[PDB]
Amino acid sequence: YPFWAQQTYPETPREPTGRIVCANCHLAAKPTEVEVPQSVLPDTVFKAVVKIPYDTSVQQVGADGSKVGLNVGAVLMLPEGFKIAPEDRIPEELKEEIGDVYFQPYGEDKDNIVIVGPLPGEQYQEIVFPVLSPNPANDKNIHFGKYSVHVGGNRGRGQVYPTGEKSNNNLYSAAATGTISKIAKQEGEDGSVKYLVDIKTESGEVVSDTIPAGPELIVSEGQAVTAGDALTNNPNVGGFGQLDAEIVLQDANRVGWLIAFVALVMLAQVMLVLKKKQVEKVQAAEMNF
Amino acid sequence: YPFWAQQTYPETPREPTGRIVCANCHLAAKPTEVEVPQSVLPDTVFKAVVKIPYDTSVQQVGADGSKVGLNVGAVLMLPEGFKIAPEDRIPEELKEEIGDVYFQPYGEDKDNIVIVGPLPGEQYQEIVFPVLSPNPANDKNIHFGKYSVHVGGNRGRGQVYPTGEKSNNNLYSAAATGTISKIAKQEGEDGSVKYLVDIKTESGEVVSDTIPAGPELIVSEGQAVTAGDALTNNPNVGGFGQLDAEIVLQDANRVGWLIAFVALVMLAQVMLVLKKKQVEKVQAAEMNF
Amino acid sequence: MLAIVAYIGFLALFTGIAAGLLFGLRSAKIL
Amino acid sequence: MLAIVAYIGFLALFTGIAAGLLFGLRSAKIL
Amino acid sequence: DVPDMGRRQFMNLLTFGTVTGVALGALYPVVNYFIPPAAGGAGGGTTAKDELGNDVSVSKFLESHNVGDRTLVQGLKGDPTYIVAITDYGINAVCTHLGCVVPWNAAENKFKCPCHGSQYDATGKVVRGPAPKSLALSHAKTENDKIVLTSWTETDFRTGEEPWWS
Amino acid sequence: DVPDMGRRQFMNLLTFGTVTGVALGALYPVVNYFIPPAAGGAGGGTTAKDELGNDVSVSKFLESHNVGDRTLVQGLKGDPTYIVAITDYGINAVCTHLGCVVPWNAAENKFKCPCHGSQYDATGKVVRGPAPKSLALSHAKTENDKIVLTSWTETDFRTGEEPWWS
Amino acid sequence: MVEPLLSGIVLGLIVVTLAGLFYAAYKQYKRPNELGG
Amino acid sequence: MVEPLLSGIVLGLIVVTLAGLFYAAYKQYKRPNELGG
Amino acid sequence: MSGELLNAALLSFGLIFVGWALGALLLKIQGA
Amino acid sequence: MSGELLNAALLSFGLIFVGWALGALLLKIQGA
Amino acid sequence: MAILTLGWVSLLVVFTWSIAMVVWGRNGL
Amino acid sequence: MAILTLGWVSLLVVFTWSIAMVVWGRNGL
Amino acid sequence: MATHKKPDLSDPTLRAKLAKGMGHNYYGEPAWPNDLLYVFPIVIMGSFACIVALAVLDPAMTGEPANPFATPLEILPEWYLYPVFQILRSLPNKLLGVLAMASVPLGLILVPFIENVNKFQNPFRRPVATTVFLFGTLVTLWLGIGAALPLDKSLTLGLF
Amino acid sequence: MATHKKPDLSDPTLRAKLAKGMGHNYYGEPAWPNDLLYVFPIVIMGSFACIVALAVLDPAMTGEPANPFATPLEILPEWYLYPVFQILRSLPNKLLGVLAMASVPLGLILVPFIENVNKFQNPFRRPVATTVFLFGTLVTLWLGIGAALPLDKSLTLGLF
Amino acid sequence: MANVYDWFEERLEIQAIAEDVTSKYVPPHVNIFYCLGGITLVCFLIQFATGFAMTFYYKPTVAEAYSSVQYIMNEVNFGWLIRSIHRWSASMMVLMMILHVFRVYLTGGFKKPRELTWVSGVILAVITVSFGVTGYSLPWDQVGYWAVKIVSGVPEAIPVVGVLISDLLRGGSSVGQATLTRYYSAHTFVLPWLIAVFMLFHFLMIRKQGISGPL
Amino acid sequence: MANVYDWFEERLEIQAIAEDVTSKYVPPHVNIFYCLGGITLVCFLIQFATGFAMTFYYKPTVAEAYSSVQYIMNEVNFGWLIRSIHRWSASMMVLMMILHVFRVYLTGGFKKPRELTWVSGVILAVITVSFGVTGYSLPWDQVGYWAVKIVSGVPEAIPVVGVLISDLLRGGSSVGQATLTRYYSAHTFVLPWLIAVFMLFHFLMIRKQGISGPL
Ligand code: HEM
Ligand code: HEM
Ligand code: HEM
Repeated sequence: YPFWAQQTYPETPREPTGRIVCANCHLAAKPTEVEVPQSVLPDTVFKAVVKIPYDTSVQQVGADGSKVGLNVGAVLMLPEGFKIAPEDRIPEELKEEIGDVYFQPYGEDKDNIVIVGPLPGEQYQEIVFPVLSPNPANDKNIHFGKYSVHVGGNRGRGQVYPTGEKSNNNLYSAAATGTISKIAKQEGEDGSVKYLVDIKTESGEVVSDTIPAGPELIVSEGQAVTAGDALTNNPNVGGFGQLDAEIVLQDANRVGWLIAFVALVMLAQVMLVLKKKQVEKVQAAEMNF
Repeated sequence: YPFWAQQTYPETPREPTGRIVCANCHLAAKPTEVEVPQSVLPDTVFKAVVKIPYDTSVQQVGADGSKVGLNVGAVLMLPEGFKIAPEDRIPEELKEEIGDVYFQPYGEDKDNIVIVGPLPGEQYQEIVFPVLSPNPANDKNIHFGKYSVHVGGNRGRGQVYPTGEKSNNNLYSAAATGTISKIAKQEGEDGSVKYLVDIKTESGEVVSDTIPAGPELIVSEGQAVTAGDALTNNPNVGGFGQLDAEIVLQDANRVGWLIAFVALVMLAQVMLVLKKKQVEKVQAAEMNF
Repeated sequence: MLAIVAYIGFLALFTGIAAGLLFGLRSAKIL
Repeated sequence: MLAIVAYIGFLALFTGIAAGLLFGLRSAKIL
Repeated sequence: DVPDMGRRQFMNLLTFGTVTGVALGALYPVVNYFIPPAAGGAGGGTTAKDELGNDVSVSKFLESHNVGDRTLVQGLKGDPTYIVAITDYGINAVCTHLGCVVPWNAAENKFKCPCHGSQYDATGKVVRGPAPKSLALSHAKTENDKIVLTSWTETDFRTGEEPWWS
Repeated sequence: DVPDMGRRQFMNLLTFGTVTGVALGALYPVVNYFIPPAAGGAGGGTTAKDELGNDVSVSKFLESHNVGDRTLVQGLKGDPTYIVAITDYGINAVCTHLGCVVPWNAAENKFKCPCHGSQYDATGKVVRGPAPKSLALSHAKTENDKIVLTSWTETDFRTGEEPWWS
Repeated sequence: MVEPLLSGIVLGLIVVTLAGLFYAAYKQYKRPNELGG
Repeated sequence: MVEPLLSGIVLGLIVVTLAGLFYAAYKQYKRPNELGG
Repeated sequence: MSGELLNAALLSFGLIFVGWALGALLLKIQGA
Repeated sequence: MSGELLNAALLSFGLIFVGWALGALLLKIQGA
Repeated sequence: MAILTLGWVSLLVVFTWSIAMVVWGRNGL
Repeated sequence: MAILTLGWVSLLVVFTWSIAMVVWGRNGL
Repeated sequence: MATHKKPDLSDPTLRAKLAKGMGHNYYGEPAWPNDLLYVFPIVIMGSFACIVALAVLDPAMTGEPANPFATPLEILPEWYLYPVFQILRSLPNKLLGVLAMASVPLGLILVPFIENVNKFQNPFRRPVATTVFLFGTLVTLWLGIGAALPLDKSLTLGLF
Repeated sequence: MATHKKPDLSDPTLRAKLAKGMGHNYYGEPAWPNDLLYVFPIVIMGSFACIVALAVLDPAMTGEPANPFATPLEILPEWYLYPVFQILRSLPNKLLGVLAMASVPLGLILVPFIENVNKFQNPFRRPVATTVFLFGTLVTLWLGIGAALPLDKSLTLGLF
Repeated sequence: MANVYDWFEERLEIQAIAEDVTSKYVPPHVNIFYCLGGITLVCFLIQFATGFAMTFYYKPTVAEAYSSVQYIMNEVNFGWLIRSIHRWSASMMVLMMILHVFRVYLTGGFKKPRELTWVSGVILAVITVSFGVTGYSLPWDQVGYWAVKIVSGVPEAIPVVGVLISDLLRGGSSVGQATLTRYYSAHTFVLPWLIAVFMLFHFLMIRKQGISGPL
Repeated sequence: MANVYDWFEERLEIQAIAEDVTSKYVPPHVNIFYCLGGITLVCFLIQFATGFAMTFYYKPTVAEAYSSVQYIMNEVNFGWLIRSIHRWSASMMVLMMILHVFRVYLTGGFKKPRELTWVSGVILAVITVSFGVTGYSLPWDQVGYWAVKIVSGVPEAIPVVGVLISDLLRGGSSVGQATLTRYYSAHTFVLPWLIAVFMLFHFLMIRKQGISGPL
């Protein structure tokens, strides 16, 4: 969950390599997209869309053993001064597009780093962010220019809890070398389905492993298998994806003067062409070239 | 005295401006000279001469009132690694030239900053320093090159003691504005000759000053003189002087290869001239130029 | 849309000025 | 002293080589 | 039938005039680019730094920086400025002749330029030497534990009539 | 009577040969000047620095720099080197393919190059990816409270036969 | 970093230019200019 | 800083050169070369 | 980010012909 | 430091004539 | 945000116009 | 310290020799 | 219409030039006022304006301070170095890579010495060359696009 | 002896040159092998060797780190700036100083336009100029030495 | 005025230059694609100008490089313009040069009289690319720094001189201050002199031999 | 080999250059003092070389300038040589140029056909002196720093543009990093391009008009 990111990784969800900390637990990779505008004027509300698509009719393994749908979540890292728009500055069209989304900041004053926790993956395949651009005119460490936008999107359950123990949404290997004896399927009083294992063979060792049911089994009975043989299947149908984008915090005055200069250039070009034409007439008459 | 320099100014006798701290108390300026060689090979004993000339037959005012001769003293600031030569590395000729001189360092490890305290000004008009050049070959922060040498030379008594009170070897002004009344010449039981003063005139003030005899008097009796009128004469016949010099800590191998390269140049030059001569003969014969 | 219109318009206007300036300057017998 | 001697000597030696090389190369009919 | 010299030169003026416009437009930002950015000119100036470009603290200055104090401090325009129970004016130390830092002498009650021997007051008025005008003055008011400096607008308290650097 | 072509070319060889000597003498120091000064090559190398180019202390490292430690340290030739109860060898982190720093994964017991996906051992032997040879190894002995590093002369304990960087 | 606008301009202009070069080469193959070859 | 060796070379060479220039100018005044003037 | 690439490609390819045509046009309207 | 200046002056002035003379010499000994 | 669009438009206009002007001025290609 | 003197001597020799060689090679001045 | 001067084929100095491959500045439209003074400024200002436009609408990014201990994900040079970079990260033999790299300019240096076998300029008149060029061009663009994608899907562009 | 080619005074193109002040590369000793190839290297190597010699025997000093709070005693530019510096520290009027400074190159720029009143080259044939030059030269050397000394003893050099 | 022109004409010989210039002609087969080389030059001139401009604020030091670039973008008047132009024009120069090469090649213009012009052009291309490589890493950001760190390794492969070449290009055994220094010298001193010499040749030959013939 | 020379001759036209070169002659009145200009050039070429060399180690930053100079003297192979040569040759260049001026003036060679050659020469002298002023303070020692600090004040005197000129030359209201940066750009970028252009003119004129006549 995006809030587990900020729990384990309080400073930033981005490591110095540009890898988003999310990937430390969401171990498979699916595609994530972003739509930002190429440029925005200062003090303007614009839309950033984060797309987390997955096959809607495929289902995942739930915490117990079930086969449930999946949730979407994303971190959006914006440039300095950028932040989620106040509700009274968002137009209506945009309001309807956003849905029931609880934008939180990653930490105090980290207003440009925006977490978006679990959302039902069937109405939020794409997440709409209403963002308000800052303004160089009345904030002296915000300057016009082009800045990065980092995006981290996930669908589906993770693989590691904050505590460091695996979830039921991954693979399970074999402990040591040797022939497996019994694959018993005992249980406690609280949690439901579990599965035991045993090994041995040759002078030494009688060890055992238990697998939280939910994935699947693909093992027969009794095989001289070494350390780390895939005895599971992979239940994971989700994944995490990163992107980078760029946004230009643009100044209207820059662009105004550009249009003006471009116009001057084109005029000057007409002038020169017409001047050539005058000379072409003079040369035809007075043969002296 | 050079040792008062190190008392008041322990870190260095040179201020960041290049002014030698000596001048803070020896307030008049006479010429000082230095003789160093332009270059020295490493691990070599060479002679630095510091010249502090003054008119030998003119005399100065002593501490009491007397008319005595004067003493010479100097600080010699050498480059890093440079230092006074060990006695067993100084040749004989040089030993005889040095006399009874007590080279001290300015402080621990400051071996290149060399103090030379009071010497009778009639045998030490010039002070000979036996100095040993360091050696880049076996000391990794000594490098061949050209470095400054700073020199500070004084003759005659100073003007300010370490405590901050004037000596009897300067001028004495008047305290306040007004007519001087009595110039009485009382004395205590310990020190000998002294001289009183008084002022006043108009509504307010009756103040007085005492002058340590030794200088001279040039005042009549009763004058409406303001604040700071010269009522003394200046007894000082000495002075302090600064110089800078440069020394090249040179490498014989550099110079060897230079001589070799210079020789190659001259040969090459002969060759070219002779070659021209051959062409001059060819051109005379076959007229085709 | 606005892009397309503005593009066509900017070029139309300047083709306008090109032509206008051609005949205009021919009229005053400069070209 | 050593300076003066070395100077005169260095130049003498090289005037030597200049002359020597002139006639020497004339002798072998190169010049 | 064919444009004469008058009409060709008129096309030249019209055509190369417009080209010159483009050139000047392109040259405008360039000229400006070379003129150094403004020294954050919001107030009349800001904080005084020590020999390392940090900041002076008035608590540590009056504690330990000369008895009968006169210490060099980086002031307005980077300039080394003397601060003299903290005095309400700073004395700019750049001697008006050619710009050497002027060391203070408590013994003679004067600043003396060592470069060509010009001297100033306890305030900073010229008494002699080749230096024409007097040493510059600024405002020195304490805000927080630090010294803030602003430029001297009003008339000189030592000349009478309006400053040369005003 | 007049020197022939043979004798002119011989004067050319003699004359311009000597000139070439002067040129080469002048060129000698120049060529050498451009070759960077030696990296103080007295021992086999010296002290390891942290992320700021200071120095690591083994007392503060083992105190607080990862449980089941594997931390990047500036080693021989400036190179970021992994130090793994302090281990007697350093692992050079520059993946043998093209030279990306290889992050450590405790979960898979492998170093993985993120550039083109090559992996290494807990020691540093290649198991896969485009990277040809294995990660470089150095000596890591503690002297004072600081870590001193020297180059690996002897054979690889993971290949058997003499190193590629030896 | 892969700049889409730049790369587009690169790919775009490389193609039009290669095209117009062959076009221009053809124009003169089917109708030679004086001294054509 | 006043470098005595450099300053010497400056003063030295300025004088010899000024001298030899006037000498050379004279040589051609008292005996003009072809086209002399 | 490849719809934007192809957008820039298409345009920088296609705008040439618009410029060309517009140049050709101006030549006709002048009487070449 | 002005005995060294005049030393450099005298020498750089005077060494020219030595060079000149020595050049003149070589010209005589060659048969100009 | 209209100005942002007109901005890009002007780039596309100079590009086109620059070609036009060359073709016109030098009679083709 | 003889080498230190021969060092300066060589400067004075090239200077002189350079003049000599020019005068000789180009027949005067 | 236009302005035109025809080749004076009676001047032996022009003829001698043409024979040698070079008399082509001697005839055509006048290089001076016509081209240099009137249209060159057009091209100068036009290219200047495109560049300035792109500079305003899409200014330079500044990155993040370099960090010697953290390698980015995605680590490309500039576009014109993509093909060379591709070659350089996909050949296992490093020496082989350096050589293939070196072979771009050295190969191109040899082009005129290889195609001097004839005096044809027109590409339609030299189908072997036009083919080889097109082949290299296409291989270049191929390797260029290849560099932006994962290695494992590059030597095929992820399409088969 | 030497090698010599006399002025071909029959060639109208040389004559037209001489008339204009310039036919002087047309006669003398051959510029090529003689001068350029044989003696130029001599002068090049010779000057190179003097410089190298001085560089070894008297290497560059490095000073002490700059200190914005402590002005040296003695604060000169390089020797060739002594005369200008002298002027600049002894005129009370700063503007006047800048102008006198500016007047060195601007004055020198005017020399050929002032001395074009005749076509004489020889200094013995132009005593007004030779005098003015000598005067300026001497005033320069005067101001140059002047800069090394205290101000108060400079405008007299401390000799009267 | 008193005739200022005749003064200059008499010694500069303007008229001969004018006569020489107006004696040249552009043949019919020379189309718009024959502009590409000149456009390449324009791009470089823009580089020369804006690059020079930036040397008044850029600082080639690991402590200061990155933030001087920041300073140029945020604080210097039109800094952002100057730098963005330099960035884009760097790319345009390389693009146009490729387009130029296309035109040269598909026009046969590299043949018999003109192969040194082609050889000089190839050198120009290597030079230009070197400008690019060097400039790219001057901001000392993550991108530019990691672009040097990969290429600086490449020359090691070469059998005997490989490590030396690598050490020369990077100023020691690894990337650092020496690398930035050398790269800065390369980008602002060596490469501008080298490109000027080879462009000078390239153009002199072109001017000597004129354009190639019609296809 | 297959005749490599005839290949180059045919397109470079070596023979014409050779003919042109060997068609020049040096008249009798041209003495040793006519070497002084060429010696000035030699000194500058030595500056170009050794100066370039030093840009591979010098760092134009107040934190690093002084100690990089130290690094050059103490650590770089032959650093001390390179720098001392640059130091001495800087002085020799200015000396020889003065000697050159003497020869030009006392030889009347600046007259009618040749006054632009003299005017360009005066510009060359101002340029050269500027090299000197700028280089002098690059070590950022006490000497060089205090030499800038005095001159940087001078332009203030000028009535309307004075403070602007001063601010432009020093990069702000006082000497500091901006000053060193600008001076470094001046010394290693602007002045070498400017001197090359004016030397190029100076020499082209000389070559055009030949030496002046006998006195
Ligand atoms: C900002 C980065 C992160 C994002 C966007 C994210 C996203 C999500 C989302 C959307 C879900 C719900 C999916 C579903 O149930 O269908 C989820 C669940 C989960 N997340 Fe994350 N997460 C992030 C960080 C982390 C971190 C740092 C960890 C590990 C410490 C983690 C571990 C897990 C686990 C184990 C689950 C499954 C919970 C369960 O059903 O038992 N996530 N995450
Ligand atoms: C290294 C720098 C110094 C040198 C070379 C120096 C030299 C000398 C010499 C040679 C004398 C004896 C002269 C004579 O009696 O004929 C002397 C005496 C004196 N010095 Fe210094 N001195 C130095 C530093 C100082 C300082 C820092 C002070 C002040 C604190 C000072 C104050 C005096 C005074 C007041 C006398 C006269 C003593 C008396 O006869 O009562 N000197 N000095
Ligand atoms: C024997 C010593 C020298 C003498 C007598 C001398 C004399 C001359 C003369 C007479 C000219 C004008 C050429 C003409 O009339 O066409 C000239 C020009 C020139 N010299 Fe020297 N020179 C000497 C040494 C040098 C050296 C050592 C160089 C170093 C490269 C040099 C470089 C030049 C240059 C670049 C020109 C420009 C004019 C031209 O190229 O024609 N000279 N010199």
